[PDB]
Amino acid sequence: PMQAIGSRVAAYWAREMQKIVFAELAGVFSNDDMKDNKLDISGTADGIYSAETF
Amino acid sequence: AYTKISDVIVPELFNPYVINTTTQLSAFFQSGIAATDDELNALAKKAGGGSTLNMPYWNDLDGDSQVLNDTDDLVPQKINAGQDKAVLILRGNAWSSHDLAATLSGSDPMQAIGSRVAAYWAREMQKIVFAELAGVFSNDDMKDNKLDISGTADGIYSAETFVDASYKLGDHESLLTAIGMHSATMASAVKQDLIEFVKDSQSGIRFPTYMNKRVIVDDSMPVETLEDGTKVFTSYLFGAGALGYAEGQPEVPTETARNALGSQDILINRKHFVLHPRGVKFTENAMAGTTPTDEELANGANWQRVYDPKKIRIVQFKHRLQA
Repeated sequence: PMQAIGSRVAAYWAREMQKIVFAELAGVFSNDDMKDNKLDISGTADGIYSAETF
Repeated sequence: AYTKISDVIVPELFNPYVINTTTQLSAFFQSGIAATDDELNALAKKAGGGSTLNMPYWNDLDGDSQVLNDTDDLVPQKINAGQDKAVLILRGNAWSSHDLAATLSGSDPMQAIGSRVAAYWAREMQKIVFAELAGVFSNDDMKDNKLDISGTADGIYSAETFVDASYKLGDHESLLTAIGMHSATMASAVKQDLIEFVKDSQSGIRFPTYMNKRVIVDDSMPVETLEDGTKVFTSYLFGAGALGYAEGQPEVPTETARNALGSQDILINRKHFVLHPRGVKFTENAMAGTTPTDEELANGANWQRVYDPKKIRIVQFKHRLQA
């Protein structure tokens, strides 16, 4: 199981990168006044995420 | 330094690769012409500040030249109106960054940096031609026969007004290939209509298709604002097959030079090319220069056509979006 243990470590670290990057954005980009010019909040009675708001 | 066929500067073995790579990678193509004939590679050779060149029409047009019965000989012969004067333009720049970008690409960019510049001039050609047509064709009363609108309170651009605008050339058909588009429009379309995604040219992947016309996505479109929510869009329809262009050539295509009191070096290109619809004639008025004119001044006003009506070949229609 050379290729086996290799697989395992591989998928492990993949998962690492995934989580760390996503949370990395999460707790930062939005909590600020700084980026606020980059965020569309909207919601508020309509918009479905289709074809337009995109 | 490094290998750097630019910083060891072999002007040979480089420049032709650059221009060819520009032609292939760019699109359009087609749509418009690719590798125009000898004629224009000749008039593209020794020339100077124009005006431009001629640039014949196509059809010899005869079929008069009447009964040869007894006594005329024949009348040798008729030709119609003429000229079709246009512009010859000149462009160029350096490269923005240092050798930073240049070999930051890598070690031996025999093909890399070339690909770079190629794609660059691709985008260039795109912008210049697009803004050019937009600046001229629409605004005058002379072209009016090629524009449709409707575009007040009812129409969605689907399946019908496309038919009308498509057949506004009543004689000629199956001459539509390219279609110019604004993003929002094709949004409405991919919502309602069947516009599908087809790997079509071979090889390579891929790009959208409405009907077997190739479509061309573009960012820049004139967009108005009328009262009451309305927004009117342009999205030219031509796909004539074609426009035309010829190369010419400056001298010193690429020059490697550096500086001293700072740490940099600079690459430069400065190519000439000749492109325009035929099509309307370019007059000389209200323009500084020269040459070329400008972007803006190459648009704002003052062009004049002679055919008139057919074999232009372009059309536009301003349609209400999907509401």
